[PDB]
Amino acid sequence: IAQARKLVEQLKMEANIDRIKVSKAAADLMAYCEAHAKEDPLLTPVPASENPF
Amino acid sequence: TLSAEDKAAVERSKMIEKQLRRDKRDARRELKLLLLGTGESGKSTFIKQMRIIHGAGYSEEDKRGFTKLVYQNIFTAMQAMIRAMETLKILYKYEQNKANALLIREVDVEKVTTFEHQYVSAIKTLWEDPGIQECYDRRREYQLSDSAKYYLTDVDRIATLGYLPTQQDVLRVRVPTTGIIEYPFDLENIIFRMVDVGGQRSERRKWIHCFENVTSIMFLVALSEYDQVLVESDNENRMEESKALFRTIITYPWFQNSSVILFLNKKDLLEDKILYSHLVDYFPEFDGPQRDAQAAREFILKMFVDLNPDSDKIIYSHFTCATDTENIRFVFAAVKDTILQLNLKEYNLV
Amino acid sequence: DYDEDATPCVFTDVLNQSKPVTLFLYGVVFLFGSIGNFLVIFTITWRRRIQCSGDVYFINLAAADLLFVCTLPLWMQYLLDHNSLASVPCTLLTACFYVAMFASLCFITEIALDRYYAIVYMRYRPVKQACLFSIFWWIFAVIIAIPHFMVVTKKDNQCMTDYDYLEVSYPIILNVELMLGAFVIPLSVISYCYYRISRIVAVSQSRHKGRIVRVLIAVVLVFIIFWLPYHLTLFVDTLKLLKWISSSCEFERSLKRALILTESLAFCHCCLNPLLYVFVGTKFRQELHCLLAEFR
Amino acid sequence: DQLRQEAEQLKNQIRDARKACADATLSQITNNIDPVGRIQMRTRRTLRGHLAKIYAMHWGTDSRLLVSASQDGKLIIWDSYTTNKVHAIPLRSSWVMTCAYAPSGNYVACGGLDNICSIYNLKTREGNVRVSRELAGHTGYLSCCRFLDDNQIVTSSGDTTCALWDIETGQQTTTFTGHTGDVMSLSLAPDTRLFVSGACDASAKLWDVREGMCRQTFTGHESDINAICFFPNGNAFATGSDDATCRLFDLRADQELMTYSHDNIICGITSVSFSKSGRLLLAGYDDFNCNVWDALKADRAGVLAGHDNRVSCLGVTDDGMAVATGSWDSFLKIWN
Amino acid sequence: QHHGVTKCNITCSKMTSKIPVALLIHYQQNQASCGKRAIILETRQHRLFCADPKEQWVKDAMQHLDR
Amino acid sequence: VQLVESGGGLVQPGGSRKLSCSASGFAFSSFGMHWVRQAPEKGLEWVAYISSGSGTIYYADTVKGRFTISRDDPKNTLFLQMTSLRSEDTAMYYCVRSIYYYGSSPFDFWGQGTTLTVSSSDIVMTQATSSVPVTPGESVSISCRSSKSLLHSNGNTYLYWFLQRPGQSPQLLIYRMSNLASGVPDRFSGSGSGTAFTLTISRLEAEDVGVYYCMQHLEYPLTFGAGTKLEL
Ligand SMILES: Nc1nc2c(ncn2[C@@H]2O[C@H](COP(=O)(O)OP(=O)(O)O)[C@@H](O)[C@H]2O)c(=O)[nH]1
Ligand SMILES: *[C@@H]1O[C@H](CO)[C@@H](O)[C@H](O)[C@H]1NC(C)=O
Repeated sequence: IAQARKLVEQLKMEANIDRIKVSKAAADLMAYCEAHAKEDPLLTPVPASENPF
Repeated sequence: TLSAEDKAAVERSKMIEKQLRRDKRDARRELKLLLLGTGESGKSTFIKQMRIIHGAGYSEEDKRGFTKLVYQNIFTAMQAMIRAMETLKILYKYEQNKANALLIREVDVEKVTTFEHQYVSAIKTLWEDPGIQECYDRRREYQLSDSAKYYLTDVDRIATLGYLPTQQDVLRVRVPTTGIIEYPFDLENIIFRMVDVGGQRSERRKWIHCFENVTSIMFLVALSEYDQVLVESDNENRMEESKALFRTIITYPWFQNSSVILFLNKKDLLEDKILYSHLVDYFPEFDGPQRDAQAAREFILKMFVDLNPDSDKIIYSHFTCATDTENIRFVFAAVKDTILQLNLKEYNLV
Repeated sequence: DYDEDATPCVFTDVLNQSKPVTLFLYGVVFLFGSIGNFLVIFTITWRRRIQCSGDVYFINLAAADLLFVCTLPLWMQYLLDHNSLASVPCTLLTACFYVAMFASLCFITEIALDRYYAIVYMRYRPVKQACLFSIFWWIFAVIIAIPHFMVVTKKDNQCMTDYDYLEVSYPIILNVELMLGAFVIPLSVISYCYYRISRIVAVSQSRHKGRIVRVLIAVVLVFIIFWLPYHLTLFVDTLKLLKWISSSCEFERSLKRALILTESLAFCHCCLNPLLYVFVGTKFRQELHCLLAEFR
Repeated sequence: DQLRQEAEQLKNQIRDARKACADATLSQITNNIDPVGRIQMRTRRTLRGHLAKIYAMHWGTDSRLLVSASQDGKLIIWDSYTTNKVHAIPLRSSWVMTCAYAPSGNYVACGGLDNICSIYNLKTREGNVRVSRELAGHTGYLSCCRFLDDNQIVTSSGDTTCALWDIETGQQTTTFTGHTGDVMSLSLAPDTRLFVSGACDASAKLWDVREGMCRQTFTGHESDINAICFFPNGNAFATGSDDATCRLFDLRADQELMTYSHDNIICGITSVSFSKSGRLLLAGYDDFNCNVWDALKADRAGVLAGHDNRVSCLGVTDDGMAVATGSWDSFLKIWN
Repeated sequence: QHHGVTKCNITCSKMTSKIPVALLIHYQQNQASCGKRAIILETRQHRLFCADPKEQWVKDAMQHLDR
Repeated sequence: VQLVESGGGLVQPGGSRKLSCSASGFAFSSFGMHWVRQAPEKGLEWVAYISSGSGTIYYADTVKGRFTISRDDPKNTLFLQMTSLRSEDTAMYYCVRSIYYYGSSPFDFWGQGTTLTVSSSDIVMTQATSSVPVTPGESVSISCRSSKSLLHSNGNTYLYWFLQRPGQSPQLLIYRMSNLASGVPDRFSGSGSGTAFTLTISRLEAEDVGVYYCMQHLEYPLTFGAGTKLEL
């Protein structure tokens, strides 16, 4: 009655979105993970002097 | 290697552990009794009686606080009556009665708080119709609320201005509560607490595991429900629904340790209902005599006991009437004994 | 020359043959007791804090047993060589030894008594009163060992209580008090309390009652087996000291042989307590795993 | 009826378009990457102060304080460095199901089965915590809570709706409806502008906190999901489902990129959380051990073990420097 | 003290009355550990007899061995 | 939020004297109290201290064996018993409050105080200046040296900064050398090196004149400093 109209409306509005190449997003995520990889302590350990635990 | 300021923090944490251990010992004397059963079985009425027998907490203002719900009940029952009337396509004998339906049908149940003379006259005139009487006599199909006969014969006692609900009346009102209701009380230095899970309408799998290792399950089954069918599905048996629920309950591992006690209710209606209906028609298996309360009670109890997959759990049963007050006073005294002895606490016994 | 009715006997050979086995038993019981009581005295207080009366009693028991086992190398040195008496007078050694034995026995009684009161009547006493009861039990153990304390020390290069007190019944009274106090009362209390608890645990549904009943029967069968022979032999010696039965030298030497051997066996019971009481519990075993993890 | 066929046609259109977008898989790009190798983890602290199974915990922004919620009707605050206890607070409705900690360090939010999430003021005169706002009105059973500031709080319950509340006024502002199953988890973005919510219909949704309309819907799973969490940069999120197969979705390409799976596992998923750098995914299992998976290669890196029951909650500190685990044993364990 | 360590081996009961000094060869003193108040004397018969030191004859015997 | 004391008057040497500190309006069961002396011609002096639940009691060395403090939690009171009072014991007595955990600020609230008259090593702090002629409209700097490195391994410095308007009770200004107590305007800010800490009152305003007090808390017995008097 009315819920069907709302659902069709939402689906019709659900089309105007840009779709970028998957390759570009994957390259972005490789760049970001590579660039800051040094900082994380769980991946490259830390000397015992700085570590409070 | 410490300082002279953190020692206060150490003292604080020590004293908070010493505070926690008292509540540790305090919470070793409780037995949660989880109630279950399908709708309209009567789960709330047990809690209410229970409150009356020991807590004795009812007060005049508390009794007054239910009047609005009383009016809501009477109106929703009556509206169900009109809907059932128009559903089965049964002709009216009086022309005025046909008009008197529009004024009472499209009425917001929640908003109404009080009476005037118009609604009293409308309800009095509507009740008089023998069509309404025969529809009430055919209440099998449309599942009208069970506790409608009491109110619809005493509408004038409510229509007065100085209305104070009595002790008897309050036990039949149905109070809308979405959240679980928890009622603690104490007897003989043992604190009992019980919970109600009839108010949650969401999926069951998600919140059920929160009830691991409850001491006891108290199942409640209605006797008189057996012969109620629904138009929407060509085949409908309320008994089969409750049976499916019961079969599901015992297969969850969460309740293997807990004992199972199953109460039956509404025996009185059953003894006033069998006088013109045959159980054998509904269930072929039955072959005993007719017009026998004992045979039907024994058959129902036997079949529920027989529906145990494990076959290693001794399930107990009792027959009770919900509205009565002395019957519950005796059955609960019985169950207290037969549950307290069958429960033990380890206490480093390995 | 002519007439010599008196004929003394000697029993050096039986003493010489007996010495090695009791010496080895002393060594092994010391090693296992030391390595099996430190774990319980550590795992229940250092990390895991004290929960209720049971853990206080367990700690106090383990402590008494450790005190019992800590003296033994002194006797081991004293046996083969009797030099260096100046290090310590014997009085302290005998006192600590006997008070440790009596404290261990009285706690074996008390843990069962409290386990009886707790379950049937749902009584849970607070920790502080448990501490006071523990101190009372230690004081009772101290005050009941007074008769053996009067021992002459390092007199003429050897230490023993002189049999010169006017009363000729002093050894018999000591022996009878020791047997009566140390045997019938613990067995009676333990048997009665466990038998009473057994019916209640055998009626209710717990899904693992079997383990509980097997553990109880194991406890009573263990305690009974180890202590019987020693008390029967001491009883026969008590009857001998009353001179009712005829006396012969072969009887004396064989009685001494059996007595020393069964006395050496009897001490093995002390080390076994932690395996019988504490470790069967699942929680302690898991905490022991959690402690084996960190240090290695 | 024609509406149904039009909806089916639009579904075909969106499916074909997204299929057209997908050029290459992630594995093909990620072939020339040195692996992580083998990493082990040790237990540094054991915090033990509860009598019942633990349901939720949350780190603090300070990176030192943590708050844990248990069924005993009491929630307590721990100091992580030296294990001592600062604030043990009792709560009335003894059936709790989620906790949350304010970024300001002044409030603590807890919710449960009675449908009333009571907010607690910490720093007050007289040094005793009291209940500030008895926020109410929702129906069903609350599932989680996350502060956005010292004022706005999002809530999700079993009524198939998400609601935004204001603490001072005490009344609802915006409702995000449109689900059909039941919402399970929430996750705020670092910029605090967008959140995604996964329902029990095997469907994720991205919501716009300003306008109030669901921007994007994500299908794909075959069963109910249990945990959601954003990538640290804010461009993708990972999901854990009862089928045991965690999955990754990026926002911009509007499609799934990579699936974690293996044959020896059949249990559900209780918790999921990335690390600070973004290359590691800690997941929590019913097989009593949580697993650390590398993001870009789908191989394993080790195991954390030590529990007897299931792991109910995970927590990664903002510095990426420690991980807390809470399991159904009244124990909490900190790993480094 | 407690059983298991006992260094004396003679547990005599009956006191001897009178011995011919000629048959006596060796004089010992009873072990003092358990403190039994006896005295050991070995005769030419290679058997041992226990007496009490208060008799003069044991002093005469010790003088004879001393010489 | 109110503390009232009693027991003021004249006493004779060689006797006894009880002093009571009441407490109304808070969860008194979890507040470690102190006591503070103030001579009418000198600065401040620590007297004694009671912990929570009587689990710890300290005393100043100059007064050990003459006093005793007991707390009655069920009725929310605190008693100090004095015996053998000497001639130097005439002073002003203050009852204070303090709670110690992570991130809390001790010495928030001070009592009204009671006067008492009569008739008939440890870390020493220093003050480098006494009188300071104020200049309204500009900045002012106050300094406090010490005799020990107040920095600790955990990385915090236990130096405080007070204020005492004339004819009133002193309230907290700065705790732990960087923070400010909730209830003071943001003009205050303290910076210092390990040996010496300085406070910089920026943009002086009317009615800000008061006698200041450097206070340390490294190890008991904590002492005070003479402080400075602003004048114009
Ligand atoms: N007369 C009578 N009425 C009963 C009896 N048992 C239950 N009822 C009615 O059945 C209704 C059941 O209501 P309720 O407790 O809400 O059932 P629930 O929905 O399962 O919780 C009550 O309103 C009672 O009036 C009974 O023994 N006698
Ligand atoms: C038994 O004791 C006596 C008393 O001194 C001693 O002479 C004798 O050698 C002992 N017998 C042994 C050691 O076999």
